[PDB]
Amino acid sequence: EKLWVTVYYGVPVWKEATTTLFCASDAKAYDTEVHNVWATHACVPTDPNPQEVVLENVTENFNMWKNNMVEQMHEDIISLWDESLKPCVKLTPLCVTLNCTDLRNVTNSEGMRGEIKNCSFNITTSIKDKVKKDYALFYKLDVVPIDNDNTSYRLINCNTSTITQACPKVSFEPIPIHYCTPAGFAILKCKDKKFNGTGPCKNVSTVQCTHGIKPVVSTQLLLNGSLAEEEVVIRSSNFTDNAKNIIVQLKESVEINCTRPNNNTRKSIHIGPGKAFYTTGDIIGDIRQAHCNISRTKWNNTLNQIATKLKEQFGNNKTIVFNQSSGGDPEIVMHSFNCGGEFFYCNSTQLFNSTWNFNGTWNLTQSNGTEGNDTITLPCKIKQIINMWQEVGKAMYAPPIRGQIRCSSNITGLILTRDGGNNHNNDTETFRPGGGDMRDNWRSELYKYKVVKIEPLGVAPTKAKRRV
Amino acid sequence: KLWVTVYYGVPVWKEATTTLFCASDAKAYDTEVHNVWATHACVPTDPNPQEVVLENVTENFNMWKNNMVEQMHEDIISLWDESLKPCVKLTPLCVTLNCTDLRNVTNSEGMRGEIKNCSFNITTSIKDKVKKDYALFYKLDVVPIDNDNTSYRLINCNTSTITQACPKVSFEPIPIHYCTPAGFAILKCKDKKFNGTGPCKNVSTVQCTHGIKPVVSTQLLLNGSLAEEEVVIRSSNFTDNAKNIIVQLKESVEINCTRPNNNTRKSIHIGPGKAFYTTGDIIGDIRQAHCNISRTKWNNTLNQIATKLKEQFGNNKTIVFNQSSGGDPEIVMHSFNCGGEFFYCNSTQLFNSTWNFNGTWNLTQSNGTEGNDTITLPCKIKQIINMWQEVGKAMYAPPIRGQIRCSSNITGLILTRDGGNNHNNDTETFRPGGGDMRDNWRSELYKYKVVKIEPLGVAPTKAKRRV
Amino acid sequence: KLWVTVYYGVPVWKEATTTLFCASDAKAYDTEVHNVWATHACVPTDPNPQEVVLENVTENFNMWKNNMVEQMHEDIISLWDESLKPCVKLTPLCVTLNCTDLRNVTNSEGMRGEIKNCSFNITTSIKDKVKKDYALFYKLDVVPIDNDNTSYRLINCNTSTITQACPKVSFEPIPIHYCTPAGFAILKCKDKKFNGTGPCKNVSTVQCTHGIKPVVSTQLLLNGSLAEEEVVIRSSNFTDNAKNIIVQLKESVEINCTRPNNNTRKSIHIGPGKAFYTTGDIIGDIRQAHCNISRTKWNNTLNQIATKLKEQFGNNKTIVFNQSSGGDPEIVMHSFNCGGEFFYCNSTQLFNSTWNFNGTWNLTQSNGTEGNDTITLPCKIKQIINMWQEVGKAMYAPPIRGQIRCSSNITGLILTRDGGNNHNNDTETFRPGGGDMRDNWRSELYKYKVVKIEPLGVAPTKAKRRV
Amino acid sequence: LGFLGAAGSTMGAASITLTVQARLLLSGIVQQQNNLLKAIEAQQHLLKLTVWGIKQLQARVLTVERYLRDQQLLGIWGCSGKLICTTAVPWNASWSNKTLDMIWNNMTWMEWEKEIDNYTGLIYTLIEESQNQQEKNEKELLELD
Amino acid sequence: LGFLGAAGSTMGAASITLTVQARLLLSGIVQQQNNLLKAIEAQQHLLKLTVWGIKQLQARVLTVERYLRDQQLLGIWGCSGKLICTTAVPWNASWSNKTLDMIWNNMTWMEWEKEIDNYTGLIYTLIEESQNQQEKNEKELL
Amino acid sequence: FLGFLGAAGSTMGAASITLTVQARLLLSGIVQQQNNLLKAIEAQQHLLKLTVWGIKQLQARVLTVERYLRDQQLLGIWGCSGKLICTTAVPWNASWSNKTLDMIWNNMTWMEWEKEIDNYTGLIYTLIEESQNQQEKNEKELL
Ligand SMILES: *[C@@H]1O[C@H](CO)[C@@H](O[C@@H]2O[C@H](CO)[C@@H](O[C@@H]3O[C@H](CO[C@H]4O[C@H](CO[C@H]5O[C@H](CO)[C@@H](O)[C@H](O)[C@@H]5O)[C@@H](O)[C@H](O)[C@@H]4O)[C@@H](O)[C@H](O[C@H]4O[C@H](CO)[C@@H](O)[C@H](O)[C@@H]4O[C@H]4O[C@H](CO)[C@@H](O)[C@H](O)[C@@H]4O)[C@@H]3O)[C@H](O)[C@H]2NC(C)=O)[C@H](O)[C@H]1NC(C)=O
Ligand SMILES: *[C@@H]1O[C@H](CO)[C@@H](O[C@@H]2O[C@H](CO)[C@@H](O[C@@H]3O[C@H](CO)[C@@H](O)[C@H](O)[C@@H]3O)[C@H](O)[C@H]2NC(C)=O)[C@H](O)[C@H]1NC(C)=O
Ligand SMILES: *[C@@H]1O[C@H](CO)[C@@H](O[C@@H]2O[C@H](CO)[C@@H](O[C@@H]3O[C@H](CO)[C@@H](O)[C@H](O)[C@@H]3O)[C@H](O)[C@H]2NC(C)=O)[C@H](O)[C@H]1NC(C)=O
Ligand SMILES: *[C@@H]1O[C@H](CO)[C@@H](O[C@@H]2O[C@H](CO)[C@@H](O)[C@H](O)[C@H]2NC(C)=O)[C@H](O)[C@H]1NC(C)=O
Ligand SMILES: *[C@@H]1O[C@H](CO[C@@H]2O[C@@H](C)[C@@H](O)[C@@H](O)[C@@H]2O)[C@@H](O)[C@H](O)[C@H]1NC(C)=O
Repeated sequence: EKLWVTVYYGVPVWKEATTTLFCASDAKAYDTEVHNVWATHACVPTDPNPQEVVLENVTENFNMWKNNMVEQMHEDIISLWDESLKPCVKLTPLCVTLNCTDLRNVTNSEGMRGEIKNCSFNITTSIKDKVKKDYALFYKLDVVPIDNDNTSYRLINCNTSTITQACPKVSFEPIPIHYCTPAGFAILKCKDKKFNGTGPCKNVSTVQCTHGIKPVVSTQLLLNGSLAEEEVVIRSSNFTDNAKNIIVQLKESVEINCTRPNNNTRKSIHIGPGKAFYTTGDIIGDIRQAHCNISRTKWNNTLNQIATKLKEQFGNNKTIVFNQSSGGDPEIVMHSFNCGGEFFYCNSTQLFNSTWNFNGTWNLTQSNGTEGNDTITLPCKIKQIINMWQEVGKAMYAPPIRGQIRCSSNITGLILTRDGGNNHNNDTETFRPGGGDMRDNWRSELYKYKVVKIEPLGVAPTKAKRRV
Repeated sequence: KLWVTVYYGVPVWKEATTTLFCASDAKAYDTEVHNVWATHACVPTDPNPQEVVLENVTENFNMWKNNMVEQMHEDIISLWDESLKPCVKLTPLCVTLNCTDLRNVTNSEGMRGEIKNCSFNITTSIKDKVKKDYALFYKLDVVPIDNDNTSYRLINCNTSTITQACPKVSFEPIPIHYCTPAGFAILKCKDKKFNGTGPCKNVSTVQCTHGIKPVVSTQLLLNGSLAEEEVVIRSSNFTDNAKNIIVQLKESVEINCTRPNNNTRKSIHIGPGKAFYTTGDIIGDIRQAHCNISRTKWNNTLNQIATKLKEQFGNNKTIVFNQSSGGDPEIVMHSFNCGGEFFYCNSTQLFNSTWNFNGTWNLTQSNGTEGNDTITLPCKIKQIINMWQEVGKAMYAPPIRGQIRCSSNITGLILTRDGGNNHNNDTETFRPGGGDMRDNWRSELYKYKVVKIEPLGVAPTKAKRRV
Repeated sequence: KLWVTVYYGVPVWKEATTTLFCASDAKAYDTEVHNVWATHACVPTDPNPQEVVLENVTENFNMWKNNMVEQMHEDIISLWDESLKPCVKLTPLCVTLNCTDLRNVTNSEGMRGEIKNCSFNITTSIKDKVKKDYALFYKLDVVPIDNDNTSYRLINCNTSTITQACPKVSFEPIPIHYCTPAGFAILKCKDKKFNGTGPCKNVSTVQCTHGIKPVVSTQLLLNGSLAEEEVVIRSSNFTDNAKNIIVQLKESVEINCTRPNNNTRKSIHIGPGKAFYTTGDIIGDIRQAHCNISRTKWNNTLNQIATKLKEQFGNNKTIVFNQSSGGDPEIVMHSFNCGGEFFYCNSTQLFNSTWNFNGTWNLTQSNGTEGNDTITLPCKIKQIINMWQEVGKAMYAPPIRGQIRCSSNITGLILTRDGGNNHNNDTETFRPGGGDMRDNWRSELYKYKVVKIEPLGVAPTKAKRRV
Repeated sequence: LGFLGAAGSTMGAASITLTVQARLLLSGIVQQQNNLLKAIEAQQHLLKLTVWGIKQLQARVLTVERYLRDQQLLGIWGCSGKLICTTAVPWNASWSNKTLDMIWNNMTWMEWEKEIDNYTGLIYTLIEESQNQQEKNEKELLELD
Repeated sequence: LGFLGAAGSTMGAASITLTVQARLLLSGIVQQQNNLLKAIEAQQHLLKLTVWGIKQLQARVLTVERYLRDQQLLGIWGCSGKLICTTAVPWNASWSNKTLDMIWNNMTWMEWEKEIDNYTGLIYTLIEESQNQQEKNEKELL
Repeated sequence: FLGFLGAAGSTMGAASITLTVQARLLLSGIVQQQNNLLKAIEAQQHLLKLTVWGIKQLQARVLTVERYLRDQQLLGIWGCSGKLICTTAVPWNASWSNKTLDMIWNNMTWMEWEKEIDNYTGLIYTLIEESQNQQEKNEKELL
């Protein structure tokens, strides 16, 4: 009846912990010397065989709203973008008055009202003796009207920031990134087919490396992210609080065919010593506004699904209403995202214009041929200058991509905001698209994961005793 | 016969020089206030420090040759440089300045022309328009040029490059713990009175220094550590002259300092997103900054310091306390930072006593506040501060909105024994000193020294191996 | 019947690449050279280098594919970038220049504008006043714009940023011992004769490489190493013409080079304290820079090289030394750095020797020791060095006050074989090459190969676990 | 591979046999994989002063720190050997009221150590000092005799 | 000092002499140069920069893990002690069916590893798994 | 008892008992181990990229790791790797400090004793390595 203390190494014991993470992408990304990719340069090789040991009889608690990784990688990609554009040209001298024409010409039907602009000006290069008149092309989104003289204009964030162009060579296609942990640490995977994002997760496994995660950043619509399993799942910090954004992960991928149907010649003006400001030269042929293709029935069926889900969450006897963003910065008002590098601001008014009913939401939509579901086309714009989401400062210019651009993203998620307007005895719940926060677009991928250090040391009583 | 026996973990230490890290308290991070020029990087202070005492130990110390002083000196220099380096350079502002001595002759006002409303022409972010913009400066910031009544510039233009501090970063210093990497230790002298160099009666060890607030102050040591039962005076060579004399006080003297001006901070925008911060105007009446100091407290403190100085320079002595001979405002006029703004206070009142051989001993008493009318310090403001060891790299202090309030505790004095031709007179004179971050570091680090711990040990024993 | 037995400390290596660190012995650091090429970071070298001989070893060597050549290339690039990083950018001096002929016509004066006293307008720290002034420039630095018989600029100003090398930082080469970390080793091929790559029978191993002077030189190799008993030719493929030809000499040829002028070092204040350095004037006659080569010695060496080139391409072929075809200044004319000052020396005299296999005969010396023993290289001077890899990042060399005198050791060549139509003629036309620093380092690191150390091993033995 | 995912199972069955085999699997695997990726990347020289490179360097330090602290502790209490060592330290009555079966067949490892946390420092210190000093004194006495 | 001088010699020649003693000295010398260098530079403080400060720091790292990864291997198969230790794993004739004469008096360590390169990982993993069986036997004895 | 190096003022015998406590803190790095865990920030934002303190702290970590690693390597080269205290076959040459064991273990403190032995420290260490090499050669003779 004598019990002595026995040391056991490698006990299955972990505790909550926050640590450094390191990227691992693909050997193929290194192949072909792509280089321009601003994120795979220092990534280690992804292990071809993943390790996903399953945990049995475990009910680990999870708080995706209090996830370290989210903030960790948020500042990681915030700094990673900064380091990529840090050696690139700072477009400080461009902050000049601009003489801007109609389009370029009146060679006229006419779906454009200033997108070319043809802003001309007098600028000084590294040669600090001669003014150098020239001209470049800018969408109205980048040219703020000044002086109201008629054609006086300046760059949008000259008096609020410093605009740095990306290095033209730099390609902006995200590739899957597998966060991996240093040894002695593990990632716990909440492998339940239905998680509120809060409370205990029963079905649970673990991985030493996260699954592939493209750091796609997009507002309102999550693109090329991750699909939900069997059912659409909605996660919020506090559903009844209006300020809290609403994560909505779709179980169905929806194809969005976005393109820039303008053949563009690109002109590189030299400004400064070896610094070159890349700008559009002209557009070959007719200019057609950028558009995105959305299946009506597929989208309406997804709408029906999320509507039933929000009714289940709130009141199944409530009316659901879908309006567009009240107002504020363009990113939140209209669906914005990068395509082949150029950024498209699509007026997603039609996407959120349908109101359902507790009495309604009874049937789905069935297309009667292709011309029945003629795909909705979204009025899309192009904004070359983007200020950092966190700070108006350090705005980044986007070099124009020559010729034709076309992408085919798969909508895997949605971001919503509930407005607590005076509709108490109305039950009419309105949800407006939200965004503007990279962290929200990461919470939608990191929720299933959780980092825990491993302390493989353990002690327990045993009748055994060390020999004297 | 004996055999070698390898011992491991043996408590043997050798004086060593190694890198140290900062470990501020958890509360400083809890505020979430942006790093105070040197703060977030630090690791959190261990709740209770271990001050294990080393009994039967007589460890010698050398505060004047300690590495840690130099290491921290370099650390504080680099920390300021990294904090103010991303901020805006005020080089575009080096332009001719048109200034009026006072915006209105509201006579009255103590200032003869301190406001100096200076209006200049600066190219904005839009490199097409010159925009005349007014800004307010103190005389210490504008050099009269061209001998014209209104032609002014900035003290450091051709001389040095000005860089403003980022306004979000505050300046309120916070206690810092220097901890050593494991295998290293810090030894703390426990002797109530320490010369700062030589053997220590009682010694202790800490893996982490006590919290030190890296305040930078001249002619004074503010919010600093205190002595025990007796003011202590330390100098590598007391019989030398250039050697600055460190004094650690046993009693803290409160110093209440405030800039009594309600001020609005105009933010002028200069260049692409770089906004320089100045002063829009002063709301209400303009009152010069000052500091309040007890008469009796200061006199009795001088009494104790004068006794200590007679002890260290012959019993029969007469110590005259005088002011700085001359030179840079940093070391001539006592200066410090209050609420992120630099205050230059003419401490001529503090050291204006000739003293008597036997006049000492009778400590003066406070017969009411009318008697002890608190000493008022004529204080100034120098927004442009220069690097102490570097001609270039000057830094601009952004103004602080509203009225600033400060209440530090005097805890130390820096002095310079002049070698005047008065040995027959025996009138020892001790002018205030300063001008060296190291002198401040030596005052707080005298009791600490860092030693590498060598766990490897040798010893003859009858024990032999097993063949 | 046998069991595998774990063996630790087994003599097995494997080719691998790894980080290598510098080591200078800190002799320069004790002298106080103020950090030259980052000498304050090199760890002191081992007093005694160890070169254990690897008997009965035939290790294959591949100098062309060696990682060290590229690791060093990038590290040296980083060094030259770090040196200019805190230095003064010369963006405002990219302006128009009003220039004279040399200095005056009160002059025989073979120079035809190599001083071109250029004057101009500039904006100093005071960004409101122009300041006309004159500084001196060699023609290589200034390109004329518009050719109105006047108006000049700088060669790379419009297309490239220039950064003036800091004067405090010397550019004198110092020996470097690229040392491998533990667990790795450098193999040293000690054969008296090599072909660049190939099996080596005389092999040794070193913990650090031998001291290396990272000198950037074109068409020549200075202060380098010497071959053993015979001039050695090395090339990845001598049979192809595009690849360069590395030659290493067995003896050293002294190269007495000096700028015979007393130069006043004027400094122009540009912007906030940033002083652009130039030449005030040249006291005395403007003697053109020149280099001294022994005529006999250089011929004897050129005949040795010729005989080796004959051996490579058959006795039938005759060796022709034609001058550089053309291209960038460093390729067309031999160019190096003397005492922190960059030279540019015409190499036509050195490469104007045609050798017929029938007439090879013997070596030509001179009983007379007076006259015809000096080959004076007409050297011009260029300060604005273009980057060798990228159009941008050009550097500016400040002038060195007084006469700069140096004396290197010609220790090899960089050559280019051309695909001439004289192949039927059977003549090998060899021309000086350059412009690639990697070839400069291949001339040193050829004898070294990096291999990791794997002490882990397995071996069947009759021994079994003592269970 | 071999990650200990048997936290749900109590020390009653897994600790006796299954965990030790899995623990040896994990130790060999977390050594093989980490250093394999390291060697490959080091030869590639892709590792640099880049943001991600300083994250990898920081993690390389953490792995070393964790492994070394663990091994140190083990060696500082004599258990430089395998994962299972029996000390001569008795089980204090202050932590008890649980039968051998409770502790083993009824308490999962995670649940068990979560009640000992208030005593982890005391148990670890009283193990290293007791057995190690006593065994040193014994070795010295045997060598003397 | 004490570098692989006997690498040209055969497995047995090298083993009976330098591998057992000189290599032990070589590990000690590796420590001696590190002990002297890592101390003296610690008395400089001009080190620990970037341009060469990172280079030396990375090298020091690489040494650290490159040594630990071998200590770990020794720990996983229990041979954390003597550099030379035998195993209960029988040498399968499939791995190089050659006599001990051809193994030791003929093959040298450098050419030996090349033939066993396919076996290396296989054997290393077999040694640790055999150790697990021995550890289970030790539990039975306990 | 004593938290740290209390036995510094104590003699050879008294300091032997607390050796384990002084050897645990060699690589324990308790102050550095926890990063900004209370605020849930790793390494204070990964050392704020490479801030001045970031560098200092990272460098302090490698020194704790290499210093312990080197000590353990020394223990390993002379055999008694795991054992904190180990006998050696090296006879104690009587030349190094002719003192009786009583004066050493009862009067001389460890700190004061390792000023005498400093002269012969490297000599002694190499003697231990050669004695281990002699032991290995004797084992080969037995085989
Ligand atoms: C900080 O603290 C200091 C210390 O308290 C404060 O300053 C002090 O102020 C005191 C006066 O209030 C002053 O005391 C005067 O000292 C003068 C000189 O002191 C020396 O000499 C006297 C006399 O010794 C003589 O005789 C011997 C032989 O026996 C000779 O060897 C000597 O050389 C002398 O010749 C000693 O007593 C002292 O100890 C010193 O050695 C004295 O002259 C003076 O006496 C009177 O005359 C003064 C005018 O000459 C007059 O100002 C003073 O008030 C005295 O007046 C007398 O008469 C009136 C009217 O009857 C009566 O009311 C008085 O009470 C008094 O009897 C004093 O003795 C201290 O020397 C002085 N100390 C210092 C360091 O300065 C200071 O205020 C305080 N500051 C603050 C802000 O609180
Ligand atoms: C937690 O994990 C369990 C186990 O995977 C999940 O239960 C599984 O649920 C699926 C359906 O959702 C079951 O599939 C069904 O299998 C039966 C035969 O077993 C078949 O007749 C059906 O047609 C269907 O294929 C599956 O069997 C079932 N597994 C078990 C072991 O019961 C559970 O859904 C998970 N819960 C959460 C919240 O993630
Ligand atoms: C440097 O000089 C060496 C010779 O010292 C050159 O190496 C030799 O090159 C030949 C052909 O390139 C190699 O091939 C040989 O071909 C015959 C064909 O019958 C074959 O029988 C030989 O046994 C051999 O395969 C030869 O292996 C190679 N080495 C030797 C020792 O001859 C080398 O090409 C020159 N250049 C460089 C860069 O090394
Ligand atoms: C998701 O479901 C879980 C489980 O029902 C919810 O967690 C519970 O919250 C209620 C309070 O609202 C508690 O009374 C229960 O004890 C909790 N259960 C457990 C053990 O987690 C969770 O709040 C739901 N979250 C959302 C977003 O709806
Ligand atoms: C070189 O080529 C020779 C061809 O005949 C030669 O033609 C000329 C060059 C004459 O001057 C004479 O050398 C020969 O008649 C071959 O005969 C010869 O073998 C080839 N190789 C050598 C070793 O020279």
